[PDB]
Amino acid sequence: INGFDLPEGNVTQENFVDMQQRCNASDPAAYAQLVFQTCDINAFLSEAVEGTGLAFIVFTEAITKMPLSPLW
Amino acid sequence: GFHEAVGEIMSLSAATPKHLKSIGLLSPDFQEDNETEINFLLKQALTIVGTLPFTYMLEKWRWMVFKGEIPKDQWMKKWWEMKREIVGVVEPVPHDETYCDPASLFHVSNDYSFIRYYTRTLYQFQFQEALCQAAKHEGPLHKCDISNSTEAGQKLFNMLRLGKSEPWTLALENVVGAKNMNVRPLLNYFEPLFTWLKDQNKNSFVGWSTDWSPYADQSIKVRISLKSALGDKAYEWNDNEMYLFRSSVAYAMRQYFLKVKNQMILFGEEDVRVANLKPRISFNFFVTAPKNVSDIIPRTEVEKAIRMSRSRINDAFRLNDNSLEFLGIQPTLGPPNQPP
Amino acid sequence: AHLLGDMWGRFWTNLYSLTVPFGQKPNIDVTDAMVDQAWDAQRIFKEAEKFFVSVGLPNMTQGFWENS
Repeated sequence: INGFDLPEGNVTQENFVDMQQRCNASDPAAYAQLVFQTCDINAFLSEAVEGTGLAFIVFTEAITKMPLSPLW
Repeated sequence: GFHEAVGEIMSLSAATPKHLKSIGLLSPDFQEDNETEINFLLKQALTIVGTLPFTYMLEKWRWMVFKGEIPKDQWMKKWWEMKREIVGVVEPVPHDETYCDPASLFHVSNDYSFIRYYTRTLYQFQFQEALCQAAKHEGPLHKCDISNSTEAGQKLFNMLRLGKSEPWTLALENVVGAKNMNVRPLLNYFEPLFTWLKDQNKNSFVGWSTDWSPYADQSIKVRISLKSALGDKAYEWNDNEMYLFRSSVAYAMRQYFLKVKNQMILFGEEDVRVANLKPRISFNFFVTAPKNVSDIIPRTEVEKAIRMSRSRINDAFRLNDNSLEFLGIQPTLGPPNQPP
Repeated sequence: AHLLGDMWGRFWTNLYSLTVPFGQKPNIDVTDAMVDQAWDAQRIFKEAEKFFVSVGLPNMTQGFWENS
């Protein structure tokens, strides 16, 4: 919706890619300026660490995804 | 127009001194020269080509006003986008629906049907390249002097023996075989300057950007993301929240100009000009003077004006300055001092 | 739209001052030289009587001279 501007209600992790086809169909020019960051589970499960990072630079992140984040 | 067509090539004969010396005016001391006619076609291009889209739109702007497809809040609205579309000229100052600068001319202010210039323009160029080679005198090509040359006028006489016996495209085919019109003799006498527009205008930039203005630089794009601060379960932004905003924009100037500029100037929400309304509550805006609308507020002071009351407006819509995006204005705060 | 030579942008002939390689030589410079040559509204037609007969096309009569 940055460059191609749909209403914020009618966009979700959905036909986003299908509406992207309508965005590229309505215009390819501004469509060639909007970079999208492709993502995947097992592109987020494929990163790991061993030895020390699991509790020191990995677990403490999901600690901060808690409503009582200093307590846990 | 027809009359004007043959009449202003006869007002051309009023503008030539060639038969004036042979109908009894001033003696020649001003004999003509050679080269100019390769660059005289340039001078015709500033006159006859410069007026073609301008005089077209104002009649077309008048008609959709006249048949009532343009409501009476849309005149200066409809006046300028076609000057950007058809002419590619822009206004140097934005105009509200009070000014009516179409009325500033002669013929709109005094009721003339202004399409009379196009008909005469079309028939005029179909004639001249097809006839006056046999006008018995051609030095300079504008000296097709039918005065002392009968022979060319008798091919012209096939239209001249007629009144309103019928339409004019039969009078057109009495001369050059024209049946509706042709834009080709326009294109043909500018065909030496069609390619010459790739001689001194070879270095190519095609078209124009159809939305630039010299005041577009002072407009600020504001970008609202309701799915970022309030997220979901939030209220649906509509034209009220448009109207809430411009009131709260007008806020920021009053708070600026008396706490910083320190004199009172009044502001309505209508001074906050709204352009390119998008669902994502995104639009480029700028503010003007209240009703000295010839002059607008310089953006350089608006940038500090927002940064003074930036904290005022996010909680005016439950937002977080990442849903108050300004693209040139960003929050510069937050030093922490937790330890004693 | 204030850079076109005129007020409303019709004729750009006064922009022929910086857009030229060349071009010179004026047209009739006798625009007031008939004012003191003094052909009135019927001597201009007595002279234009000879204008179009050299084109061969006829001239105007019957009211063109009389009632006016």
